[PDB]
Amino acid sequence: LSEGYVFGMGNPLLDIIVDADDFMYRKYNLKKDNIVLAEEKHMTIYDEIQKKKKLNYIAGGATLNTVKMIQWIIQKPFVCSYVGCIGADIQGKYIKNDCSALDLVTEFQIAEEPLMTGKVAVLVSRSMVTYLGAACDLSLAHIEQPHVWSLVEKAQVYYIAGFVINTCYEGMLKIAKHSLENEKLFCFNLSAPFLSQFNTKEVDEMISYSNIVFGNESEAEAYGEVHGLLEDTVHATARYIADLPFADGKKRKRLVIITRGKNPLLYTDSSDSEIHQFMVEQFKDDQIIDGAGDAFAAGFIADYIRGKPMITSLHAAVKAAAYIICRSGFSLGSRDSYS
Ligand SMILES: Nc1ncnc2c1ncn2[C@@H]1O[C@H](CO)[C@@H](O)[C@H]1O
Ligand SMILES: [Cl-]
Repeated sequence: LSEGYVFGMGNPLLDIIVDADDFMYRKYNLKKDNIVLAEEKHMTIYDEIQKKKKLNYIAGGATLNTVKMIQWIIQKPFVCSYVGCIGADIQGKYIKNDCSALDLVTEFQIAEEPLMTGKVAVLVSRSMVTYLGAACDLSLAHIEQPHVWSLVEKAQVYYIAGFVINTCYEGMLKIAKHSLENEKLFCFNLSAPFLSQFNTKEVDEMISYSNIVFGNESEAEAYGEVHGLLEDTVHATARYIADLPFADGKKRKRLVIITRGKNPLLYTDSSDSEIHQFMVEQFKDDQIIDGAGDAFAAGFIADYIRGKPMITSLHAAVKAAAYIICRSGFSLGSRDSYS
């Protein structure tokens, strides 16, 4: 694989992990394994957890996690590229330097001060409260820059999470149109149930440019519900997404993979009339769907773009998620300790 073969664009966020008290979940009305965008009623959570001791700071972002692990798996330096918007703060410096350590080529945009780098309150006891911050300032102007668009041009594989719809939809759309036009591999993730509910137009449009669509059970149920797929919603959703017309009208295979936690994941394509089950490895009160979901995408892509068949890539996907599960959160340790 050549340098900058894989391109990613998303929201560069700093994960603030803290052992949360029981009242925290009731106080801010947080559910299990869920992600919510920080509203006004949530804003006090960031000062509240900052008083806590033993705070752990990890470079996050759905797309960034996937891309940097793909880079980590392939081992060859500078194969992956990433674009996002951080703030002019120490948090942005932490994220930037964490990418350079992994030999990840980046072209970060710096938001206008005092807009700080986005952050995610990770309350473990595991719920997430997300303040996008500077990640919102990601603009088409920064992307259309010569030294930035060069990374898009040189890439043959793209990964963009659905989260980027809230921040820079116009940017991800332009990259998607580029990918389909040049017959490249565009990989898309449903990311969160609320995206299919409140941004249905954006999701379906992105699907029309996607060669591979990632998602989980809850995202599929929300997507199928908003599309009127009532009976056998999950199975109907995978079929619906797989069979949607591509935006250029050309006939090609779109792959759809739906994770279902500890239960068998589903996969199918446009030319496949059957929806296949895939048995997944069991763990100790943990699952493939979640942090691990981003790793699942990374593990699948890292092998699939290197010629590995569907089944083999799925095992590589489970392997990648199992690695993140075995560790505390999304942190990439020694490469030789990955087998
Ligand atoms: N709105 C969001 N946009 C992009 N990434 C997010 C968002 N919310 C949570 N994440 C990231 O998702 C990961 C967990 O799957 C964490 O690294 C976290 O930073
Ligand atoms: Cl993202």
